[PDB]
Amino acid sequence: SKGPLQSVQVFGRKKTATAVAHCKRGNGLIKVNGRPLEMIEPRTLQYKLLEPVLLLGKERFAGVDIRVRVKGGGHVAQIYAIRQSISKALVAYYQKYVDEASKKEIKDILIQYDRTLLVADPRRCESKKFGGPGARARYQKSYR
Amino acid sequence: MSLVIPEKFQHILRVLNTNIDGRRKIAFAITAIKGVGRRYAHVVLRKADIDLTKRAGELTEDEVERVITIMQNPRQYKIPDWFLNRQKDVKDGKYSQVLANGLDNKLREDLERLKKIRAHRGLRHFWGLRVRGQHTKTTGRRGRT
Amino acid sequence: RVQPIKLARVTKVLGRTGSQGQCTQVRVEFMDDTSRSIIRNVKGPVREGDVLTLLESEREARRL
Amino acid sequence: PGVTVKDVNQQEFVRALAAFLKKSGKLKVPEWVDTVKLAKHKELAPYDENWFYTRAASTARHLYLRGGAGVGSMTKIYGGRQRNGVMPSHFSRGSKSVARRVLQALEGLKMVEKDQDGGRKLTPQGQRDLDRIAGQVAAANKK
Amino acid sequence: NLVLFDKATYDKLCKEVPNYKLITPAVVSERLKIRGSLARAALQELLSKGLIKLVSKHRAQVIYTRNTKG
Amino acid sequence: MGRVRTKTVKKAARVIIEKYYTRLGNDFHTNKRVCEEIAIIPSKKLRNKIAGYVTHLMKRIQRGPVRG
Amino acid sequence: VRRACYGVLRFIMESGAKGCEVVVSGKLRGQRAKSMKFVDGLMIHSGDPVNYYVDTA
Amino acid sequence: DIKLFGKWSTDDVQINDISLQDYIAVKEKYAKYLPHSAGRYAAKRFRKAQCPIVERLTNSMMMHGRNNGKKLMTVRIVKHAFEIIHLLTGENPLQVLVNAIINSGPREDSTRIGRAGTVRRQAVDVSPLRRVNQAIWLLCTGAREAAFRNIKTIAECLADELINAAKGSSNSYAIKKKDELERVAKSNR
Amino acid sequence: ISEASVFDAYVLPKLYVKLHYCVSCAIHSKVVRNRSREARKDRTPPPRFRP
RNA sequence: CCGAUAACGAACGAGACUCUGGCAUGCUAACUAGUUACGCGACCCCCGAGCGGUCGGCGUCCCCCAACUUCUUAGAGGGACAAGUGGCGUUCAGCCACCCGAGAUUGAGCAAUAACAGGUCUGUGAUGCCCUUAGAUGUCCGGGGCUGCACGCGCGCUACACUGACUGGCUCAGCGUGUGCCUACCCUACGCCGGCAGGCGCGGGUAACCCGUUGAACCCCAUUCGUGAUGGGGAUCGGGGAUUGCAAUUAUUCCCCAUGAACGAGGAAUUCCCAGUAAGUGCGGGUCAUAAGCUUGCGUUGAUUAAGUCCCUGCCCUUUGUACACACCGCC
Ligand SMILES: [Mg+2]
Ligand SMILES: [Mg+2]
Repeated sequence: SKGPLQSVQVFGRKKTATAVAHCKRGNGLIKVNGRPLEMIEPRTLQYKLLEPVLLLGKERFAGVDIRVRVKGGGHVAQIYAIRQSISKALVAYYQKYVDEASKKEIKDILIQYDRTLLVADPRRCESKKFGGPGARARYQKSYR
Repeated sequence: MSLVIPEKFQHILRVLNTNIDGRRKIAFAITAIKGVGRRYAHVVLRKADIDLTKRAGELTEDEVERVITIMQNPRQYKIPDWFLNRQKDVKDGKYSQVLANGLDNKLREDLERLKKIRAHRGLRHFWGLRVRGQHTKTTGRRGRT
Repeated sequence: RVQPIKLARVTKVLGRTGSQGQCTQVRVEFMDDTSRSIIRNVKGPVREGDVLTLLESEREARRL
Repeated sequence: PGVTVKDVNQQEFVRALAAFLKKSGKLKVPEWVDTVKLAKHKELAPYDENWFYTRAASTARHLYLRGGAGVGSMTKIYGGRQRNGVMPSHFSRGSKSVARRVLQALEGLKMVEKDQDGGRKLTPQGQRDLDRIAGQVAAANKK
Repeated sequence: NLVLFDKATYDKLCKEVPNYKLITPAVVSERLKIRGSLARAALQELLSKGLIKLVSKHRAQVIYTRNTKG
Repeated sequence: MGRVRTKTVKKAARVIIEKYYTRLGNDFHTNKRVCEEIAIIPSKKLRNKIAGYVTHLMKRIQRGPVRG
Repeated sequence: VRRACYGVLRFIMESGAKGCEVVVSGKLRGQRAKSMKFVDGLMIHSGDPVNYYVDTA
Repeated sequence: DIKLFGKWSTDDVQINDISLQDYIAVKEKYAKYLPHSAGRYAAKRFRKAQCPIVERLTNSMMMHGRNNGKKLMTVRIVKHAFEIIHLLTGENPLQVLVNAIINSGPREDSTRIGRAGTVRRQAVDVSPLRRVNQAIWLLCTGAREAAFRNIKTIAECLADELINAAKGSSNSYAIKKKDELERVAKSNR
Repeated sequence: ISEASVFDAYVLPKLYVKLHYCVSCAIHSKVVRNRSREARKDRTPPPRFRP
């Protein structure tokens, strides 16, 4: 109720788009780059941003206060980085400050809904080759 | 209020030397005159200070006689000189705009004066070949056959 | 005159065929009569355990 | 509740601020508003003739979010796609004189000031009225 | 298509449009041989008159439908 | 597919299984740790490949004869 | 070519070296050119270790 | 509960045949808030079986060059289409979608290499994964050809094509191809 | 044929034809093939793969 | 590789190797990277929130005047091996499925014995021979040409459209370049003038310090258009304005206003391709006094099918035939 220094800072990133959630004890609220996640630009993906808080409910968030800083990538990758960073930050704060026995009954929900919530996508990109336009596609070759 | 076709409606109507479409948008319809682009239409309708969301059929006779005078007297009504066609003309040195068959006559006049002066561009025009220096080895064979 | 359409259960994939590997021989047995089992060449990715419809039963699949 | 402009939808905030700047005729505008294009790549002048108040409302919150922006910064922000005809498309910066005009008009309205370095930044009165607009538009949007 | 209404089409639209389920600009333009810009104009007028209810209001497409029966 | 061990790693593992058999074990981590010091493998990759083959053959020789 | 290459190969190998290869290409009293090889010991061609093992000239 | 696009609970949809019941991913554990999940369901074989069926629709929507990465456009397209089908039918959009795929699943085909000397087109059956793949491909390309050169919106044409295929009244393009492929299978059986 | 047969149990008759091949035709028709020197010394017929 | 085995033990190539990708809240540290906290502010609020909210506002190496490296940077290391389970398999080599895991096939670079009379003397002060050598085939300077078009072919770019175009608003990258021995040519913040392309004056940067927090495009959100060769397409063509150079015509490039051609998804044929891939989409670097429809890289968005087969087409091995060995472009 008045514990100081009760804070973590956990990142989750996808495709060169880093997202660090600075989590701390406080009243239940969410802000990313200073604005609420509801006021996000891809409202077609706003459901995915509110998806983590819906998985384990607003009750488990009502005792915490988190602010996220995001840089790099595109809009979609930033959304994925934000949501997985939120999940990782909350579970890390939980296991740091309260019992992990109660942590398991939410970590299993997170992983069972989507492994990407806590496991960042390892695939990043592929290098271009000097035989074609892309990494694998080659140029039109002709025999006539 | 998005009502029926008004009684003051011309399905097809004549402006200067060519008919224009009343069904189309007011700005996009008058561009059928030979010399007015969509930018010119959008600036001269605004100078005429009338509505834009209505079609050319709605355009009453007073509005038509306003827009024809506006489009025939550009510099008289603070149209920019750089917005014109015949800027700094090669005969009178006067900024102007050419419309309908006047544009055709002026363009043919430029071509035939190039022929008269026997310049490279004139010879290319008279031979039906490209004048901006682009290549003709493999392209433009459609125009010849 | 029309044989009823029913299903069969894949027991195991026998191998590829069709002169390009596009087909796949399979031993499948009907769940309506689990004793009888036939061989069929399927079009598409098939594993063992899943079920697939068969518009006819007396028909069999030869090689290729 | 203390509403920041970051706590609202930007689409609604900008249009409400443009309406505010139309009602307050303090903003001075040039006479070529019905004439010029807003960018080099644009094929046509913008549809709304109050686009000057639209752009003023845009640049006010842009300088709110980050200051020190000059004419080049404004043209980079407002730059867009150029079809380039048969050439493949590129990205081009917008007109710089229009950015000069909007910045000078904002300075004349006196909710923005020149900085000790390049670019300009808001006045306290500036974001006072900006947050006022944000609060009223947030109340209207919520209820 | 008719860019604007006439005697037969306007009152028919006012009499039958809020009586079937799907009311979209493309469907109404095809069904009533109206333009497609007149479709949007007349549909927003119907919405303001209160004979239909909106669903989406999206930039690409806008959906309306007849009032609920009760 | 494509997880066939090379003759180099196979022969090294066979040699060390014969020479240091008591010190080895059924655990991959124990095997790689003892392989670090009982031989000179300048590559970590070539070390733990040997360790995996060693564990696989230990599972065999605990319950039967092999070539080594 | 044979005598000189054999002698230099003897020097290089007997000085103590894992392997060495001398190749001489050109036209020698004949228009159709030819390439002679004299290789012994052990030689490697791929990967990083060739860079700090094999000295070329 | 899952509320795909905020509504349309998946708890009620059932698949009337088990050949597709074990390959459709409409069930509660595969129920997703949005048809946008980068789960690498093409990493290996049979991955796409558990991939959500609406995600399959969105993937199949983006086609023919000009729009090949616009998953957000396809998401809002399927959202609008589900809204249209819900307004003009009233039942579950997922239920009508799955029944449409079931109705359009081609249970037979021909391999065309029934004889290497001369075209014979030996008639073979179809695996259920191929059934669902061909059905969804047929439906998406039917809507694609429906909305090419008219006022008709892509969402509306997709909606009416889907409902026609679900009803199986022969007026859906996917059904028109499914029936004829089965017909050639009958002919050169 | 069995479906459309009038008789309940009609065993279809076979063909009994003995082909004669000149080696020029047989090799080109892949009835017989070239063999290695030791393989030629084998005279037993090839297996049928009947089971 | 394992296995039968007159073979056993080896060596090159492959593999192994180097770089690059993804994980380590473990270590090593950072005012040219910062993050939390603390303190000044400016604004929203007073209904009251008040340890309320925003700050890319300012400071806490301004040096005594907080810590810390999660975030960025990069070194040292570790980590993954078919390791675990199950199943198949001679039960060998291995194969498939699954748990846990960052990862259960990241891409490249390197690359044998040899041959191709393959391309290069127009890369070289590498060069054999031949030619020219003063009216020069040496060398400099002025002009033209390398673009020239009844036509055939190839590589590409723009499109034929509403899954779109226009107009406005929202808005997120990463490679990497940047002032010159010769060599006169740098990247650019900001203010003002111009509608634009541009011009002027103050600066910054030899560079994690400035450009730059690289405010990129696509995308997304609203408006108009409305199936019309239309508001698609921007070919051709007139007029005008600026930049670079000594020189812009045979238009160098760029800007504005004009006109608006074929094209309504393309015959037989043919190419490229399996995961952050195809594909869309912009940005660098090179070429540059002037400049990309090319190429080289980068990044964003982001899929369908398949985890197989010799059917076509090629290549390799084994067998076979040979009067060839200059090796079939042979012999005769
Ligand atoms: Mg190698
Ligand atoms: Mg023009």
